[PDB]
Amino acid sequence: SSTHTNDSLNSSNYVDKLKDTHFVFENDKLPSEIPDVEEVGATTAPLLSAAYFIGAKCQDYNDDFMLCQKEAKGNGPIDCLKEGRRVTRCASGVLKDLNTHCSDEFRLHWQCLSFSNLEYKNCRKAESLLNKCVFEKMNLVKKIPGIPEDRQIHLKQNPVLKPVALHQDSEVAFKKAQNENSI
Amino acid sequence: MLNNLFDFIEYIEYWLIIVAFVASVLIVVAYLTVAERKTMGYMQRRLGPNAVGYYGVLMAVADALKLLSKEIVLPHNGDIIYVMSGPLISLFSVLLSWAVIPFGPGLSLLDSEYSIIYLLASGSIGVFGTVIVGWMSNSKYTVLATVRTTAQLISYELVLTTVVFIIALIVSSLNINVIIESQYNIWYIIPFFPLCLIFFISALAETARPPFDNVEAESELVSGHMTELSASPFVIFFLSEYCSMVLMSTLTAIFFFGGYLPFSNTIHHLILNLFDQHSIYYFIIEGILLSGYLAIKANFFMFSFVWIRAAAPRLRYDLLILFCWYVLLPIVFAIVVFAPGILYCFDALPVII
Amino acid sequence: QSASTLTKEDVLTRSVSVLRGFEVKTKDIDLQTTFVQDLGMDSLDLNDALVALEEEFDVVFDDKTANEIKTVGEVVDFVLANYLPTEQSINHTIR
Amino acid sequence: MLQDLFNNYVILVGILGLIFLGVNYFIVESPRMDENNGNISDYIEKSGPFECGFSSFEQSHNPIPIAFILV
Amino acid sequence: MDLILLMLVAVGLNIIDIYIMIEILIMGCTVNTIYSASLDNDMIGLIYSLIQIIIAGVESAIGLSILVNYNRIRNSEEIE
Amino acid sequence: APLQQVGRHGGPNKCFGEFQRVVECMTNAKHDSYEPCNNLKNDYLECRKHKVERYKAFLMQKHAEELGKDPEEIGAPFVRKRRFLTSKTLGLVDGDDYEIGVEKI
Amino acid sequence: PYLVAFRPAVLVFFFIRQPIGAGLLAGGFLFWQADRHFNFGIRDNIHNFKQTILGFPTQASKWETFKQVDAQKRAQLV
Amino acid sequence: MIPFEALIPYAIMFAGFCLGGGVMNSAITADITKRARGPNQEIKRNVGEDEGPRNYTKPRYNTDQWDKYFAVRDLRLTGSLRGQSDNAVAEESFKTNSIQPYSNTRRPWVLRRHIIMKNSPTKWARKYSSRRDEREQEIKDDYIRGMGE
Amino acid sequence: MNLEILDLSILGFYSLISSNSFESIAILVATIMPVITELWYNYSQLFALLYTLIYVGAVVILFVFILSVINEKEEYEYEYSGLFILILVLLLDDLDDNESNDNDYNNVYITDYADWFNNYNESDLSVIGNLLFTEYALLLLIISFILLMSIIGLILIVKKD
Ligand SMILES: CCCCCCCCCCCCCCCCCC(=O)OC[C@H](COP(=O)(O)OCCN)OC(=O)CCCCCCCCCCCCCCCCC
Ligand SMILES: CCCCCCCCCCCCCCCCCC(=O)OC[C@H](COP(=O)(O)OCCN)OC(=O)CCCCCCCCCCCCCCCCC
Repeated sequence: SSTHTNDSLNSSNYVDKLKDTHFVFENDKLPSEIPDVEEVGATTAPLLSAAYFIGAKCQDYNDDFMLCQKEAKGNGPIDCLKEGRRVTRCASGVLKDLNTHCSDEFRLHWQCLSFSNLEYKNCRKAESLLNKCVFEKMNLVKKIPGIPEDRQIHLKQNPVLKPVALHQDSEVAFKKAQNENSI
Repeated sequence: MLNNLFDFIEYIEYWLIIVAFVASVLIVVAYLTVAERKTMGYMQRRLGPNAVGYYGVLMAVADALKLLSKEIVLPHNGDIIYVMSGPLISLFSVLLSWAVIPFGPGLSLLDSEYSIIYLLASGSIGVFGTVIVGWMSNSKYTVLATVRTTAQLISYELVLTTVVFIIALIVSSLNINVIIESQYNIWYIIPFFPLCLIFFISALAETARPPFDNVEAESELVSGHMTELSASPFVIFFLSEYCSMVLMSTLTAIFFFGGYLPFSNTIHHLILNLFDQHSIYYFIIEGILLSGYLAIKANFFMFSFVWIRAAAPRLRYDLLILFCWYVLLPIVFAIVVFAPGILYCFDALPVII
Repeated sequence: QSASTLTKEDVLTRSVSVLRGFEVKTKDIDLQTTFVQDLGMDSLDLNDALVALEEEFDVVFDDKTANEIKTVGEVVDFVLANYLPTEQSINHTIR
Repeated sequence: MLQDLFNNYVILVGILGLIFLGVNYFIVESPRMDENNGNISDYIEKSGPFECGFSSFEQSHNPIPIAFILV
Repeated sequence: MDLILLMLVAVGLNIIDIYIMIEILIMGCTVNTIYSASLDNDMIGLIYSLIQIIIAGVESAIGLSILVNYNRIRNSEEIE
Repeated sequence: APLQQVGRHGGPNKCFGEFQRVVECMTNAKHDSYEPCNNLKNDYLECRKHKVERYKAFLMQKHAEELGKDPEEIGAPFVRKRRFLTSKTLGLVDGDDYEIGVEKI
Repeated sequence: PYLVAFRPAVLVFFFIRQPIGAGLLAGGFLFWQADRHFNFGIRDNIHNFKQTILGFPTQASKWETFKQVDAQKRAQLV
Repeated sequence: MIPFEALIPYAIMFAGFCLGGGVMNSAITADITKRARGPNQEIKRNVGEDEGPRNYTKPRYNTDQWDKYFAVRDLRLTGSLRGQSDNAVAEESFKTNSIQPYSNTRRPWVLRRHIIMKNSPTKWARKYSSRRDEREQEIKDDYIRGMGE
Repeated sequence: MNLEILDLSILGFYSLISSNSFESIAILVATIMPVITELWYNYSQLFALLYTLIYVGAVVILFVFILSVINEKEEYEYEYSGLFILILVLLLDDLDDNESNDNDYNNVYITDYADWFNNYNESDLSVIGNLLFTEYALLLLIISFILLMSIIGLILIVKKD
């Protein structure tokens, strides 16, 4: 979906010229009565790599924030500031743990995603190493709700759709774990 | 210098990419004319051009340069609008259609979820360029070609559009690059062999190529709409017609033969394993392989465009009208119902991922 | 729309003007003026006048009428009875 | 989806078409360098329509019946 | 300049020129509908816009057929 | 009840909530007249066109002109060219003023 | 996006065929671009004149309503 | 008997596709990777001694609205629309560098300047009749008059 | 520099001077092209392509009808006009281009705030098809009913027998 909107960046500068778009900045911070929070610094690739680990670790805070939105009756952005900060800190903690326990496996995964159009199906080898490392060091398991445990696509042995071009770093790391970990 | 040059190149880098892209298409189109004459020659047991450049490699250059050094015939110098409006519209229509042709994953100038619509819409504009030449013209042979040109459009346009929609319906996407990636496990030639034949027939009709060469039948309408054209207007129309031949040959490779996908997955991995992915040399080779896969499939149908010309006589345009409406349209409309019935029956309705 | 707008006086007036562009004997031309006697027209001179009169009124004398016409009044009667406006294109009428 | 690259290509395509006409207009030798038969606007024997050798009736704006009009 | 009915001069003096004028006028309404729907982020208006394009195409076909037969009647002797 | 004001992704758009509250007020039996629902109708029309808010912006701009206030001193900074959303404007620590790449994402 | 590619060709062919007719249109086009780019306000004055003569609410009419309200509200407070 | 002279033009056409594919696959990938290194030209061009092997980012295709939001968010974090960063905490500059596009909502130029398309009973009323604008100005006037109470 | 203004001015100039029917169908093409391009940017790329797909096919059928009707009428009919008066007419029409008289709506810019609640993102065409085939399926079926009437209608009007 590449529909032009007034809420984000459009397709080309000709659209900006026709719309006379002004990219407006604000130099004012949040008022002091709202406690400050540390924003998440992960880009698109690390966030997609850690999406299921944030959900597993921060499920109760994700639900509580979203339940606050529904029960606010239209006043979600203002009322649920407190619940929003809980999610931001919890999500940051997951990324901090990934940089202290599984940095090599974590970086291997989202760099594969940047190499393969950010598609999960093209980085199974790197994801499997990452999933094993996170479970053994954080007790967090990727789970896809609504389907039986053995019918998860990320655990499929012989997928119909496979990446066209292999990721060399993923291939080398996968072989280093096949022979060593599984003697 | 140095610092002011190492960022000037970055400032103009993407213009070099487009210029290289334009040259890549022009080279194929330029040597398609040479390839067609060489291919027909051996099938007709002649040789084809071999005396213009070493083994005939400069034949395309000589034909273009000689025509670019020819007088432009028009009633008045100010009448440059009349004989140039037609060819320019036809040339712009086919060149803009190449923007959505991906030589690799994401390697297309225009990426959009409506690339299929843009492809068909841009091609339909090229028909308007042909009919412009017959602008209350005093040439009787130019007029007769315009009537035939409109008749051919009514034949293939419905058939060609619906066949492309079936492939889009099977993938539930109007993005060309998504259609290419959806053929990783199966090439659509196997499930839709009748559609590939129908698509190729419509491609021949669209480009006014034999056996559907009624617009430019030398034995019927001397030269058709180009009988009054010379020098640059003839070149632009000649360039546009052959640019459509390459484009339709490339489209056939995309819709039914997986586009740029490798013939063998094992061979693709072995070749790329010889190169380091931390160096740019891997991505230079990767682009050569992926486009090489597209080139081999596209060259086969460009060969087939020449092959059918050297093996089949021309069919009358009134017979073509009955051929598409009585035969092709019922078949394609039958398939557009058959395909969803199969997919729904086995719980395999397509989604975009 | 497609109907004659001629009158006997206007047709006679224009018939006289056409015939005065030739080398006729007399410039006094009326309905009873004969081509052969009063105007002194021979075979070819008479046919030149008839074709010239055809050009003015956009009518075509038939063979029998042209080979038997004697007076100017017969020419006037033929023009009134047979003249029709030329059919226009579809755009001229309904637009 | 960014389309700035696409816009540059469309601009080049439009300019490219004018180059073919501009090159042909600036490459051909002048008429005086050729047989010097004058401008094409005066050479009526050349700018006239082609009818395989013999001139015929001029029917540029005559109606053309079409047998596939219903199709 | 619109209140003096300036558009009546921009329309040509042929029957088919009246047809072209109607297509342009209907196309203006569809463009306006797309303009409103896109701002509102309303797909209902885009459904309306698509319907207006399809319906206007049907109108052109019917009008052309009447004009085709009307031109046929005048050139209908076909004695040759 | 037919769906109106559907977003580009199949769900409600920005102004569906205003429209939904108008329908609920008009079809509620407890009301005797449509006067209580008048304020809800204005909000829905304000959601689409923002005519009152644009009018408020017109007054503030006009009021600042008579006071001599410079627009750049009380306004909001903006950039007109997307390629010039440089890292220096974004406030990055090592931010440079070189143009950003917007040709192909 | 087709007009982007077509525009150079039609403009060049316009001047080649009707140089004087194209010059007047191009000159008129550029004059009203200069008026808007240099903030000369020629088109704004015509728009203000049209709204005033046709009974429309004008920029000055809207501002006068605010002044009347501001004067009234200030008097009420004081 | 395979005629190799007939296959020479096909080999050149084969090289024609490879020229486009080789340049596009490599130059576009290199440009994205170069701009993801940092916000300044001294990092994009100069390669540090302690930096590891270069990891390339391939071009992105088949995007949606979420990817447009991500691209702007990545710009405010790295100075590139596809910048790379796995930091747990963002910089202080990320708090106040948000970009909000403000634009006009006027009708297309063809709708208000075409010699034929702009003429309709409702468009004339909008353009020449003050009945709509006079009534709507009441709502704007009611806003200021309802402040003092 | 809004170049759409210049293109429409050129198109408007030829509308007042168009004489034959071929120049009129050329006006139609010179009208759809600015519409498509202005739709391709700004508002809606989807309907810019839809306009090209449908109207270009109608143009060719329109053009082929002209070849069967032209009857020499406008090849010799004279027109008078005058260069000065034509420019004056276009200049006055150029003076007023404000289709609406809500100055606040035309001069004050607005923004929208995007949200992440729509994790399922698809093109507008899919949403149109979702509603057209489910919510407004009656409209789709009636449109097919109208298309059926046109097919029968064309045959009875045109066919001699
Ligand atoms: C920068 C220049 C811009 C120029 C824009 C207009 C271009 C020239 C067109 C001539 C102007 C006529 C149209 C004017 C707008 C339509 C009339 C109208 O709505 O009233 C406006 C005008 C003043 O209105 P006012 O009372 O001051 O304020 C509104 C308060 N509620 O009330 C008026 O008195 C206006 C004059 C209307 C009365 C004379 C016209 C009617 C009588 C002659 C009719 C001739 C045509 C008849 C056609 C009948 C067809 C059914
Ligand atoms: C696209 C690039 C290649 C085409 C470039 C040709 C440029 C010519 C002008 C293009 C149209 C611009 C808008 C004008 C509307 C059509 C008016 C017209 O009939 O064509 C203009 C042409 C000029 O010759 P002229 O003698 O001055 O006019 C006849 C005077 N009795 O008089 C003619 O009848 C000649 C017609 C030749 C065939 C033109 C067919 C229409 C071309 C439309 C394609 C471009 C789309 C419009 C782009 C500009 C939009 C304003």
